[PDB]
Amino acid sequence: KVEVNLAAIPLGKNVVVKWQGKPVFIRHRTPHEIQEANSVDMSALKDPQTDADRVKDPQWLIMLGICTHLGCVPIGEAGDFGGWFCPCHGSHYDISGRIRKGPAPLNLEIPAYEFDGDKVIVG
Amino acid sequence: EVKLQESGAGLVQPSQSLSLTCSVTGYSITSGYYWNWIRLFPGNKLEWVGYISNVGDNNYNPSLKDRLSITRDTSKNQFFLKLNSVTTEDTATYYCARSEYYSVTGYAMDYWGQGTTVTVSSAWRHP
Amino acid sequence: DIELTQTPVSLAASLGDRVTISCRASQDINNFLNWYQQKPDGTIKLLIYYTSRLHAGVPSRFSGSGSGTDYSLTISNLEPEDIATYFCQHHIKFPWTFGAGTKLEIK
Ligand code: FES
Repeated sequence: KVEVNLAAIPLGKNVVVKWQGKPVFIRHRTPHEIQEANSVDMSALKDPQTDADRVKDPQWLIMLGICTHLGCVPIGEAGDFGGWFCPCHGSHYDISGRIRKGPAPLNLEIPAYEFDGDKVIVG
Repeated sequence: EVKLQESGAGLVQPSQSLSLTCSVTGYSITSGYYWNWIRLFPGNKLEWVGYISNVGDNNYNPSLKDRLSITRDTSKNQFFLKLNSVTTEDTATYYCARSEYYSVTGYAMDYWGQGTTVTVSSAWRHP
Repeated sequence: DIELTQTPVSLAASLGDRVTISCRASQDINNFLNWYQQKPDGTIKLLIYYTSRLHAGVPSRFSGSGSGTDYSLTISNLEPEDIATYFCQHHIKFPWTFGAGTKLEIK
């Protein structure tokens, strides 16, 4: 059960923290990214999910940084969709962490988490 | 980018039905959030009329609930407002807008239509 | 039904200085308070949601504070197109209700 201090994370920055040996991605999204995420049509997604189905507070993107293809850790702020790129076999994820191109069949998984003031508790 | 284009009769006679269409491009109605209708009275007092979800569920303001009917057409990607038995009361500029919903921050109307000004006049107008 | 009261009602200012509008509701709303900007030309935009969160495109000079039943909307400088009518709604329960409005004029 990991506790992350959200107050420590700057504006448009990515933070990676360990939880059960798996990397947890946390991005403090910018207003523009939040719009980019919630303005995508389901027809363009192989794994249809709204940004709201994936985040509780639009400011905090919290997901397991495990590529759904074969398990590599996607690289932040890379790719053709403004999100993450998996160097292993070329999977591109958007700003909501959804699969947009590549062999990966699913969006980055969202672990269970609850907020508590300036800190979130992943687990 | 999402765009909302409004169209319809900019003038109806009292006792009749006002019908406004809200065309959406760049995002499907069935894809997600909430699709609302609101009106702006000349006395500058915005009023929430109601909505239709991506599923097709309605939610109307109790003030007008018994008169209006907000339907949609997935094929053409546009939702409509139908306010029955209008009165000089219903004279306002109507707006259609999308509202997102996040379990923490709640609702928020992020995409607004151009705004269609309707007048409930007894006058004659060329259809 | 809840109702907001936007005060000051249609107050003007100079060509570049701070201004504080408010919104008090009859009942208690958590922080579910949004703010809209209605341009003179009829174009309405979202400016602030959840009492303090900025929307995409709105300049940094816009703030947003308050809680319980009292709220705010501060500005750094009206330079040069901050002239419009500002509204405010709540969404803790249906139906949503807006404020009386607040016109912003330049002397
Ligand atoms: S593991 Fe990421 S693309 Fe194969």
